[PDB]
Amino acid sequence: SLALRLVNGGDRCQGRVEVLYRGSWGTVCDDYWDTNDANVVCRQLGCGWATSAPGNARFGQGSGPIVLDDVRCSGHESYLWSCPHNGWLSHNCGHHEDAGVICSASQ
Repeated sequence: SLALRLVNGGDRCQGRVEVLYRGSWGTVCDDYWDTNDANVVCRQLGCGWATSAPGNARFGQGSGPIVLDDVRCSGHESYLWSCPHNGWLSHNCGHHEDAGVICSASQ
């Protein structure tokens, strides 16, 4: 029921990262967003390994809440929200900072 998808990306394996928290799809700030974070996302979606982790709303801007920020994944986590971060709904971003991924399974 805590879910994740990629949107405005062209296939399911690349897009803006969004997370279903408490009935709402919300976004992820790009502040420490790297390919370790994007691997956790790609692995958790079954899209494999990450080819990049673009910041600056490269797949546009969400209009939900911003649900995660300062994500600092070791790389071995199952789910993005199990990584270290500043806690649910704690962020210092706007949606222009929304984080995205491209995965291997993207065409």
